[PDB]
Amino acid sequence: RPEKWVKGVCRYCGTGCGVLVGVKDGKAVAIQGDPNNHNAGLLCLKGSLLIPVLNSKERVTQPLVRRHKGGKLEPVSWDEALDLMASRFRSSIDMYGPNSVAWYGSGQCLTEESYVANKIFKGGFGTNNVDGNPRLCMASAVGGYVTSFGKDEPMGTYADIDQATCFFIIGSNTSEAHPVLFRRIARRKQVEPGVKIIVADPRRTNTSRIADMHVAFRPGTDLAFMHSMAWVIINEELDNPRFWQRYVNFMDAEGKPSDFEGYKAFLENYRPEKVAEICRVPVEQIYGAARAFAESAATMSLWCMGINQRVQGVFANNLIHNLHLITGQICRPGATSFSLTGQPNACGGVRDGGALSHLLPAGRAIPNAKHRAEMEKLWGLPEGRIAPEPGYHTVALFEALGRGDVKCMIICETNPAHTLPNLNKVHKAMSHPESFIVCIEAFPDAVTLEYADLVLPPAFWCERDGVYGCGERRYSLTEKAVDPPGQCRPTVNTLVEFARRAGVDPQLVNFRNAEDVWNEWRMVSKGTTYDFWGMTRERLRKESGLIWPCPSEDHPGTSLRYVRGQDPCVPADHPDRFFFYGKPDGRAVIWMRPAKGAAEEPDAEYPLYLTSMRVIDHWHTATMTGKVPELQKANPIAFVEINEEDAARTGIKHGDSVIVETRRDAMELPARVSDVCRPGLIAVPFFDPKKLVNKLFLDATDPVSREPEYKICAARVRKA
Ligand SMILES: Nc1nc2c(c(=O)[nH]1)N[C@H]1C(S)=C(S)[C@@H](COP(=O)(O)OP(=O)(O)OC[C@H]3O[C@@H](n4cnc5c(=O)[nH]c(N)nc54)[C@H](O)[C@@H]3O)O[C@H]1N2
Ligand SMILES: Nc1nc2c(c(=O)[nH]1)N[C@H]1C(S)=C(S)[C@@H](COP(=O)(O)OP(=O)(O)OC[C@H]3O[C@@H](n4cnc5c(=O)[nH]c(N)nc54)[C@H](O)[C@@H]3O)O[C@H]1N2
Ligand code: SF4
Ligand SMILES: O=N[O-]
Ligand SMILES: [Mo]
Repeated sequence: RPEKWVKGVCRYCGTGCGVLVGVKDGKAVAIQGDPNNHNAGLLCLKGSLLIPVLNSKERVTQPLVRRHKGGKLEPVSWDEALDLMASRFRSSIDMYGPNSVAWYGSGQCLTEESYVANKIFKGGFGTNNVDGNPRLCMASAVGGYVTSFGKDEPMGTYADIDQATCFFIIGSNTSEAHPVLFRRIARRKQVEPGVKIIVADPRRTNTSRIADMHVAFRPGTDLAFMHSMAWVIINEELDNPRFWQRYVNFMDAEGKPSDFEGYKAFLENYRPEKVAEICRVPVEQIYGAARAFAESAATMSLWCMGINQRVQGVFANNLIHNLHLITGQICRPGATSFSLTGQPNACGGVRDGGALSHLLPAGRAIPNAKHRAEMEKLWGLPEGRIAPEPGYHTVALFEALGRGDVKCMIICETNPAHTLPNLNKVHKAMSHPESFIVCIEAFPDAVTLEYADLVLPPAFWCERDGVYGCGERRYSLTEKAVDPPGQCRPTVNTLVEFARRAGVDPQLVNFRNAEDVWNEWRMVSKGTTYDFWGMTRERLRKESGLIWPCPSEDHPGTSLRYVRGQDPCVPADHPDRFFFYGKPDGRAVIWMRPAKGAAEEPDAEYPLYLTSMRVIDHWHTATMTGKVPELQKANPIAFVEINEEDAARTGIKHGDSVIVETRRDAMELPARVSDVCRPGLIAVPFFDPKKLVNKLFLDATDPVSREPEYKICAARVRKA
């Protein structure tokens, strides 16, 4: 049937599988995996069933206004809408200044979209109030990498999976969250059965079903566990002194310079027999974890939300790196510290392009006077135009919306009224009578649209062109396969017309399409350690993604960052084979972080840990996966997971209707009793819009990354 195959990227997870979308007569009819991308032709079922979502008629295809708060959404023209948008933002600014205005974006936006909004607000309007949902996700992985290595992003690649002989998979349901990457790990263990897999997770998930050891520790005690692993490694003389002596520095519990002995002495508080009681695991689990890690030829750590969605999130990341730094399981094939990114483009679009409140493009920081000036030069701005202090991070943002400090917001390609924590607070805030909320949303069933005053019809996925950078440093292009339905426009063009109508200088948004913003972004990255100037449209069009740094058109891309002769940011004549160039002395850092717990720990009143999690069939709020009937049959509705032992003595049977209750709300859900949750933990999924679980969660944040702790709060269960 297809007359034509069009190269692109899977719309869903940060595995970043390349696709070929097959079209006939301007209509998509088939999809398959791109044989030349890292995924080597393969897709998971969500991926293979993207054509029904592309072809869905349940779309926002014309602009919409709500004339009054609580009113009905009515058709409006593009010009009226665009004029309503420009004048509201413009004059909010005229009245209250730049900071009364905000951008809430997404790691699902095209890099070019995020790049342009980041420039309108930070260079156009003079506010740093630009954030987005990677704050809710990767913020802790950004703090971990920066503090340990001085730069963001992994130093290795997905190819490293094919060469690890040990996998330490922690706070990660890879099976369900990163399905085609879970298959590469499983394929590795199968080509080489001597490969060891440690899954460190309070829940017993399908990821543990390929594991040699499933460590089901008490929620919040993984920092103690990983300090204990370090103790075992140094105790049994399994460290790499040649490496940590030449390439590592040590910072004690009070954050002061230290040394190996200082490290040894701090770790003495983390003896296996002590920590086993704390973690609630058998003591031999620490020794065997530690041993598999240090003793193996090449060890890869992989982690996701169980580590990051924590108030001790950045410290938890530093602890995985402490493990690689102490053993030298880094900077060589198969051995690496590898944070899993969840979204298709948290990495390229918003992390790398600094579309967060405290950051500037391509490794730059807003408090750094020199960076500001060097962005002002590159964007052709007045001096002092970029504000010196960071805008609102996401929790602070929506607190300000409620206070009325932020009066205008664009919410783009995210669903904050379903996915922000402590939703009774958030809903309150989003219903401020004097807020003007603009939503750019493809799907009319997004629960956020209920708060929207203006709704814009956006071109969806491969209805336009753009770049996604996935978790591997690979930036891949999606070309346009089909026309947008109705009056849907690409968000890049929408953002330029808005900017212009709002008096933004025409030089600032001098883009006719995404290719032009790409060429400008290529320049903003040139000479930095993200340098991807060689990644021209022409070769993104032909290659199946390039991996950065990629500094010239004859550069292949970079696999091993910080390795001499591999990474172009390491000078060929550098005295040393590694160079952790994000730190002033080229050494990476071990941090001796105090192990603590959740912001809301269980107690007599609320004796249970409660967690939230991914299920395989659904993507977040289900506005997309919910349109594929195949993906409903297994998981149509929300449920609560309960431990067998816990349920056996609370008198709860399987499929009993139970009430889950925290300090913030109470919710009725069908119970699902099994060994999946360790004794003392319950778990809810967050896809069902009729069961808004983030009503139950606290929104306490990590004080460095400002990532919320969606992963732990205290709860109790009673039969309904
Ligand atoms: N099917 C599907 N896949 C997706 C997504 C989706 O919506 N659907 N979304 C994507 C995105 S944006 C993301 S962020 C990723 C997330 O992917 P994952 O992080 O792998 O998915 P979660 O179930 O949130 O994983 C959290 C895991 O952490 C565990 N956990 C709970 N408490 C603790 C703790 O104290 N310590 C540790 N170590 N672990 C703990 C939970 O048991 C759970 O298995 O998935 C991506 N892929
Ligand atoms: N309790 C709990 N809450 C969580 C998490 C958790 O683990 N537990 N995870 C957090 C994490 S890690 C993440 S990443 C967030 C994700 O949370 P969200 O980003 O809020 O969830 P999505 O469903 O990805 O939202 C994407 C929205 O974009 C719309 N959309 C799709 N295509 C287009 C397009 O082309 N243009 C536009 N303009 N819009 C489009 C979709 O219909 C959808 O409403 O949720 C967070 N919330
Ligand atoms: S693993 Fe992720 S990127 Fe790959 S096909 Fe499945 S949902 Fe898409
Ligand atoms: O798949 N979100 O629960
Ligand atoms: Mo995420």
